[PDB]
Amino acid sequence: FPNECQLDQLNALEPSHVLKAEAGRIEVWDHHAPQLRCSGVSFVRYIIESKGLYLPSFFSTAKLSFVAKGEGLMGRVVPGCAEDMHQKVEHIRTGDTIATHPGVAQWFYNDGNQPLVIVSVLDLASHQNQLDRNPRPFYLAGNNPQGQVWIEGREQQPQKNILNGFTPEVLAKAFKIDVRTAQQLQNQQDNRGNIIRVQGPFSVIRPPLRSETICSARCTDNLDDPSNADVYKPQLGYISTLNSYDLPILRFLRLSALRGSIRQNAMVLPQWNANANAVLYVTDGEAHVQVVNDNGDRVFDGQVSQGQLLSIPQGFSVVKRATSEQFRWIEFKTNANAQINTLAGRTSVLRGLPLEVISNGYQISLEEARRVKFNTIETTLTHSSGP
Amino acid sequence: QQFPNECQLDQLNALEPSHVLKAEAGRIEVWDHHAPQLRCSGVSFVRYIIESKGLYLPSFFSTAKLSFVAKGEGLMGRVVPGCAETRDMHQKVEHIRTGDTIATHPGVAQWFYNDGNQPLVIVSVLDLASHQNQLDRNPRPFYLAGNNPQGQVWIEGREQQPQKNILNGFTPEVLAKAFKIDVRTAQQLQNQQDNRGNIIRVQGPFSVIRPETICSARCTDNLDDPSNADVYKPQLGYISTLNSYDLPILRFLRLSALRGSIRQNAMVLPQWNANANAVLYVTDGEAHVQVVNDNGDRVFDGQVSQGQLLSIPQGFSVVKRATSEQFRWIEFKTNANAQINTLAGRTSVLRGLPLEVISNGYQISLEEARRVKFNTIETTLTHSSGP
Amino acid sequence: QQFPNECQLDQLNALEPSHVLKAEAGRIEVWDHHAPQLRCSGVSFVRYIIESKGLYLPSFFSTAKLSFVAKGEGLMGRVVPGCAETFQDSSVFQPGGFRDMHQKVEHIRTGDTIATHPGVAQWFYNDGNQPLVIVSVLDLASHQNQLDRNPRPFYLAGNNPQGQVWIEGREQQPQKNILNGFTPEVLAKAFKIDVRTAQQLQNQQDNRGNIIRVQGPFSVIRPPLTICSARCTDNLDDPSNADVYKPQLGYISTLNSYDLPILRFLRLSALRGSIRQNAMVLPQWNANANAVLYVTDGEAHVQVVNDNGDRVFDGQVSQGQLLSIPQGFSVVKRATSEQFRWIEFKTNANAQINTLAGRTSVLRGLPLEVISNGYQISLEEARRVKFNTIETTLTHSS
Repeated sequence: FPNECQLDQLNALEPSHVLKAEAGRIEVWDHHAPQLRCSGVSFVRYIIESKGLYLPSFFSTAKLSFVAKGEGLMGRVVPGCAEDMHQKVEHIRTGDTIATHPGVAQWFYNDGNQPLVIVSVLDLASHQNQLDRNPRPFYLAGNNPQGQVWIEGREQQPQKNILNGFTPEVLAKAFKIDVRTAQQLQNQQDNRGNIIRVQGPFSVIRPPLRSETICSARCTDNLDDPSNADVYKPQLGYISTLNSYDLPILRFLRLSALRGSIRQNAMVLPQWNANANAVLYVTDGEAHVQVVNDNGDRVFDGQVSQGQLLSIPQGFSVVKRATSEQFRWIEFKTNANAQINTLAGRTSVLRGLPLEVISNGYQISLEEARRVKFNTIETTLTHSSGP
Repeated sequence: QQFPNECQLDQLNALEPSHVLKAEAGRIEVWDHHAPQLRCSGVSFVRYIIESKGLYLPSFFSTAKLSFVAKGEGLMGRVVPGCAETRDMHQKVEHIRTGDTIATHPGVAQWFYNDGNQPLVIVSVLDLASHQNQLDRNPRPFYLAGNNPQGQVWIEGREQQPQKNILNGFTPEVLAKAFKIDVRTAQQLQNQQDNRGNIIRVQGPFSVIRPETICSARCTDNLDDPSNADVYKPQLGYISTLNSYDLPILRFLRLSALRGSIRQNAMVLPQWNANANAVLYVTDGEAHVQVVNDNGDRVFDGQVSQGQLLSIPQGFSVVKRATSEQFRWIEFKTNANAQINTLAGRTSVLRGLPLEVISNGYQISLEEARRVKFNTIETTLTHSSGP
Repeated sequence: QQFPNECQLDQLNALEPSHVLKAEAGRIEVWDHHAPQLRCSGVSFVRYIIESKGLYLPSFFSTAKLSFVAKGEGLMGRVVPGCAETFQDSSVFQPGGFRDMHQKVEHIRTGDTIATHPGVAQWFYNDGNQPLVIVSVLDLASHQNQLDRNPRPFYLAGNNPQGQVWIEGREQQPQKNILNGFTPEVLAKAFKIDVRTAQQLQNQQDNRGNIIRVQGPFSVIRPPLTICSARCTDNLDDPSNADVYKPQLGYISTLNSYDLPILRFLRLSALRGSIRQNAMVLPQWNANANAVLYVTDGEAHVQVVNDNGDRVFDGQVSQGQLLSIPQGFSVVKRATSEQFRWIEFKTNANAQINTLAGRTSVLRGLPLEVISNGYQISLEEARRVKFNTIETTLTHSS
């Protein structure tokens, strides 16, 4: 700072701190990484084991979640909505994107054996974050004996739940419970973490085997659904987006999402986000990508493989070529309506330039300019063979 | 302790003003916005004391302003950019009385006059961190007439210079050429070494009342009416609120307010704002309050009394409890429609939790889980006592 | 001073460029945004000075851009993400013959005011006789800049061997176009062209800079016969579209968002004015915007007063100089040369000016007894201060 975005290297990142819990593990990326600090965001991935519950929490930041693996239940709770009688539970499965306003509590539960992987971007720079430039979870139940290790200056003390901060008597008089039941909720010394294992069953919602001024608004949608893809060249792959126009609640989150499933040796044409920072998380497979900054320098050139995260701040241009049989990723963008501009193909900035600018710009023939401008016939996905 | 970890607060205190500007007919008492706790919120706070017949001379600010008449009565006038000009004719001049909450856009001149016999106390927040403030993380009052000898003692770079009105700024000649007046008269507009300050005694007659696209819609509203409040249990007290729905102009100011009046032992159930930083000011009486971290630490716990400010960042939880005969406060929130979330009661976040989440979460019985979820039937206010 | 007291300013100065990028056929003169005075306003400023036959090559920015053409005439090309191809180009001698499809190439003349979304690429050409001078504000503070407190050109073609000299720790590394950053091979696979040709695209070592001499037939328009097709250009030298037009004194014209709806997204606003010697623009401030003032013609004497009541500028300001005026600072300006002409760029889609003197004065809206008890003057003297000036914004003096 105040040059946070003068980036000379990008590296494909993995988590920095790992909260080990009883039934899975929260894994958090270091938002102090220059590249994340440039993005404005942190990243975290829940890994949830069988019979595991991610206990209710809420954040100071808009959140956008993508369930990368397995399936389960997610539970939302807001102010004023119509709340055994609880607010609505939901079946979540792989490909589902999930939007949360700041201050909204959410829990997740895994029923199966396949681990439930949920992957999330916390938007730190948004005005909606009226605190701080760290990810700040507020736990309603779990105790976190490791403490806030993702936030420096913590000095190695535990992070108890919200209820622990109150005296047990004021709790008692508030909930109308016994002072000893009050203390129970404080989960003092509780070793489990925030992903706890459920004893007995979880008759939360019955899966029927039968089959703003928007509190009714829907906050889930599936991205793996090619019916709704922005592009579908079945031989190459599909890319799918999530706009304000698909979930109105996003206009306010200022957040967006893209899903991509491509096949070995398919190339995503070189592009840049006109109005958003990206953060790209690989779901399945590996691709070879190059990234170019404002100085025309190559800030990244390498494989990006599953579980990894690459930051693509506004204006940086990327080019991706699948290496593995198939490659499936998800990009999170800091704009409720992210715009892409391609540098190649039939909708490229170059394509919209007059030939004569192209020849004089590159000091090349008029015919060569004609080639570079018209040859690549595809819009966003093309073939390619090599390394 | 400071940016960009501005909000890793580990203690709060009841805050009093740190600087008193002394004027002829009253004072202007201003809180320290360098205080970690107030910097975290992005607001400053200032209190006027206008003695009888005193006039707060016209200032405008760089920042949204949300004022509250804590006690007294008097007149007050705005001067919006060239509106309805209704032998003297001048813009609207309204009366104001305790309870009144006044909105001011950046750039709008405001003045106050105590036409009554008891002291006029206006108490008001400045939204520093808002994007409407295109200056500085600083209260920056621009004075139309008031000369102030103590100078900007609330900004760090001052160096003890005196702070003169705007007119003082131009050469008296140009001031003459512009208002089309005698240079003599011009110089007199500059109030050099007028020591009165900004709150002056008026002389003789004060017979004023005589003759985005909103020079019309309302900018004032009274919160001391228990019949237009949100919850009014006469047993306990009332809490009334000023939303953008109430005063549609707040949509722009990004500021809401909340007014509380509760009697002894009345308790305001543990709550947090999902989407607003708050500044609580005690107008009458004394309450005992607790506040909780995202670490689940008690960062406050103690008495907060008349004339004090307690800063409550977004996501911190707060239980209030009247200690005096009657306790009356005013909450200022950085959101044109703040959203409270309750940790206990019929609106609680725990209400909208499936019981098996509550039970497993805190490791308590199902009997215990059904109480913790249901016993408290009240929404916001409640008696300080349990089973 | 410095953040978060970036606006404790005690002295402002008429400013000029602080670095120059000299190109084959023109130069980019860029202002210093690290100047305390410019840092407060949260913007940078730049002037393209384009020679004849001179092409300024396609660049896109990470922030909003509001351009003004101060001197000259020429062509401009915008290119948005995924739009149809408007214009068409005759092919001179046709074999295999094809013409050219491409975005709309507009003509620009002095007074045109252009708007650019972050991510939009633009190039300028001087078909004209004299030098073409475009002047531009870049909105650094705006939420739309996802990057940094610096202006960041992204160059599609031009090489800049001087590098990013306007940013701090660049250490004299050259600045290549975007294409240079990809291996020639991937570029070839992407453009389905020969790897030897992909090398050429990277303009490695090209020392022309970003404004080049166009050799030959720049025949770019042959015969002319939710908002993707909104209006983004407009001419402020057109007095039929002015807020105030006193033809003895001069005019002030304005680009609110009520004129260019796309501005409500850019969070930017403009104000062009022409006044004649000794005309005065009554003391005003901006209620909700930071201003940046550029003189395009002549001289005027201005005073700027801050919130401490001090005079932070009091002097001459002439052609090519820029004066920063933060929200709340109050400004008076008297024309001094035969006629004074200037362009203000405000940091609000719709800017509210508040006058201290005249028919809309802030004082005009005060009760007499506040004016009289305030400055301690005569009730008669108050009647005067409040009413004597009947003009709103413009007036004559000496």
